[PDB]
Amino acid sequence: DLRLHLLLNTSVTCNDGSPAGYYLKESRGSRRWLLFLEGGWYCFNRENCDSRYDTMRRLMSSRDWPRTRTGTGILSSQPEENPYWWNANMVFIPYCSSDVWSGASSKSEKNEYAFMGALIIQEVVRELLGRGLSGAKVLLLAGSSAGGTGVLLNVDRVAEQLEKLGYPAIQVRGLADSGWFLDNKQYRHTDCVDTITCAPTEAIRRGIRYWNGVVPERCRRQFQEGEEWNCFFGYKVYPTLRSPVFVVQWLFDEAQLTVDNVHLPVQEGLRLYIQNLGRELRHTLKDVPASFAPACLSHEIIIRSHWTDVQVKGTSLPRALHCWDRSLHDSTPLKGCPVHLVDSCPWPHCNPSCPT
Ligand SMILES: *[C@@H]1O[C@H](CO)[C@@H](O)[C@H](O)[C@H]1NC(C)=O
Repeated sequence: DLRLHLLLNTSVTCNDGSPAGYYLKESRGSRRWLLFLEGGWYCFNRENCDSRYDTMRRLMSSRDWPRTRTGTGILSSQPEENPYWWNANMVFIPYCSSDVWSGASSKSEKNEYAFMGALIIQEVVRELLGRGLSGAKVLLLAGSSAGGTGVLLNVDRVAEQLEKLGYPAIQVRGLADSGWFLDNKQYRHTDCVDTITCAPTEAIRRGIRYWNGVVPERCRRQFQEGEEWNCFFGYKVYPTLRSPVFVVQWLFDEAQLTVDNVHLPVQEGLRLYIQNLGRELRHTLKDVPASFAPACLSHEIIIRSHWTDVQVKGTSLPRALHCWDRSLHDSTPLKGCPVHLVDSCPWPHCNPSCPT
C-alpha cells in the first residue's frame, strides 16, 4: 500500500481549499522515484465545476480521501505485475485541481475554486526531497489522461525546479499515457457546454483563464499570449521539451473519440473518419523516438493491473520502458530491445493483444 501524506504547506490546495497531497511507498536502497499524476478530465467554468463538485468530489477535495491506496500496474511493487520498476519509490499524486495540472491560482474572494495543479506538483517534489528524493538518480514523472498531458506540461518545470534547488544529478524524465490528443474536427458538431463532448480547443482556451493556467516556457514563447492552449496538445508541446519523454497513446483513444463526438455496422463516413484519426495520430508520433501506440479502442494503460498484456510488434510496454532506460544509460539502437513501437494497422483491435 501507498500511504497518504497531506501537504505540509496547506496553502497548496485542491479545488475546494482542502490540502492537496500524495500517496507514498518508499523503497530503501532504490534511487528511482516514480511520481504518477492521476487523470480525470477537467472543469472550466463555475457551472461545470459545481456539477463536478457534487458527483466527482474526490477530484476536487481531499476531505474524503482514504489513508492508503494500493499501487497497481506501474505503481505495483510486485515484479509479476510490474516487470519495469517494481522496486522503485512509488508516489501517486491525486488529481484534485481539475485543471490538467496547469493551474496556479488560489481560492479567494474572487475565485470559488483554487486551480493549483502546477503548484501541487512543485510542492510534492519539494516535500519528497526531505523523504529521500534528494538521493534519487531518476525521477520519472508519469501520468494518465489529463495526468499524461500534465506530464507534458510539467516535466521540464520539475527539471528546472530540481536544478535551481541544487540537485543537478537527478535525471528527470516523463511518461505521458493517454495524454496525447489531437485538436481535430469532430465527426459531428456538438455545442460544447458539457465537458466530455466539447471540442478540446475551446474547453482549454476557457480553462486557462479560469485556472490561471501555465504552460512550458519554450512553448509559451512560440505560441504567445492568447494562444497557450496550443501547448496542451502533445504534438505541439513535445518538440519544445528538453527532458526525455516516453509517449503511450492508443491510436483510437476513447476520450479522443468522445471529444470528437464518435459513439460506437459502421458506414463509410465514420469508417474513413476513424481510419484518418489513426493515421493522423501515427503521423504525429513518427518522430517521437520513445513511444508505444497500439491500434486499439481503449483508454489509459499504465496503472491497470494487466498493463503487461498488450504488445506492439511483439514487445510489451514494460519491456519498451526497460529498453528506454537502457537507451538513456551513459551512451544507437539496442539489439532486440526497441523503444519506438507504433502500430501501422488501420482499425481498432487489428492488434490481437488489445484489451478486451
Ligand atoms: C507554500 O506554497 C506557496 C505556493 O507554492 C508558496 O508561495 C509558499 O512559499 C509556500 N510556503 C511554504 C512555507 O512552503
